[PDB]
Parts: sequence; structure tokens; C-alpha cells
Amino acid sequence: DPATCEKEAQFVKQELIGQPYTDAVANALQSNPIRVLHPGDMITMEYIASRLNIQVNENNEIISAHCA
Amino acid sequence: DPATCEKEAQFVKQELIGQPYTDAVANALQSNPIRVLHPGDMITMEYIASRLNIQVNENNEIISAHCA
Repeated sequence: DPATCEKEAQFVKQELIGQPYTDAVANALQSNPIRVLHPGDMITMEYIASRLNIQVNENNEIISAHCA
Repeated sequence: DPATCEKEAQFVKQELIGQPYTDAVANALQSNPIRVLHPGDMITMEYIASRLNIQVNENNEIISAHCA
């Protein structure tokens, strides 16, 4: 669902910035599927409105989020 | 520049979904840099809060936008 995905990403971007990506925060996110983007990752772009992407830094801290 | 990046993305998501990506919409986006994402594009992921991304489909139609 693109709608619940967007709610999820908005929650992450507004509330969990700087926290480590743990199983706990992963479990709290209800939509599928989830993709964690790390710096350097080679990605083949294919747009999917239902996939939640969580960007973390090299210390596994959450820096951003969006659906795609 | 993340403030102006975000205002642009909000604008394209509100007014331009479903429309072709033209020189008109590009002239309309003062932000630097602008990244147009296409199906199949291979990318090295690096989160840049000031970069505006315009997601286009295979019909060169705008489907979304986000800063990263």
C-alpha cells in the first residue's frame, strides 16, 4: 500500500532521525517491503510506491526515508 | 538549500504528477542539482538532502519527487 508506506516514511523522517536502525524500529513499520540503503550501495532504479526505503549512515543511524 | 529543494518536490507532487518532463518544468525548478530518475538507471546511493529527484516512468511522465 503506497498510502501506509508514505505515512511510515513521514513518521521516520520526522521522528527517528539519528537513532540506530534496530529490529525494534524495523518491527514497528507495518508496510512491505522494506529496503535499507547504505552509503555506496549500487542500486538499479525501479520505482515501487509501496516499498519503504530507510537511509542510514555508516554508523547505522537513520538519516532519511521515502517510498520507492 | 534543503528548504527550497523540499518546496519544489512538494510542488511537483501537488501540481505535476502524470505530466511529461519538459524544459518548461525544468526551467521551473531553480534548485541545483536536479536528478531525473528513470526505470533501469544504475545509481551509487549517497543521501544529499539538497538534491531534488524527479521520478519519471517509461512514458517520460512524472510519477513523484523527493529530496535525496
